[PDB]
Amino acid sequence: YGDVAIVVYSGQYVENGVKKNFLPDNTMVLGNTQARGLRTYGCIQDADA
Amino acid sequence: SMYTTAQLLAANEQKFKFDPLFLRLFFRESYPFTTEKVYLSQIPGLVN
Repeated sequence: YGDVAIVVYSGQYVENGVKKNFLPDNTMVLGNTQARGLRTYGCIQDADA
Repeated sequence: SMYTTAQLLAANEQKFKFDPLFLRLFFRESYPFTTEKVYLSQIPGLVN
């Protein structure tokens, strides 16, 4: 759309008995495709490891 | 003891339209079974 890519996301995560939606009813996110996001993993707290 | 004449020119056969699309498109595999009953099974795939 001009110089802005458009993507439609309809995801489903199921909790309790029924499945829900990721995004709210009708929202829109203005963001960059080169954004920086960090995947951080903590320390395990069990004896065996 | 009749003297009149007759002639047959054309004799059509009218037929009704019939085309199996639901059976042709979807039901493609046939499995004849020699037993008394058939088991069909499903398993859910939802996770908390």
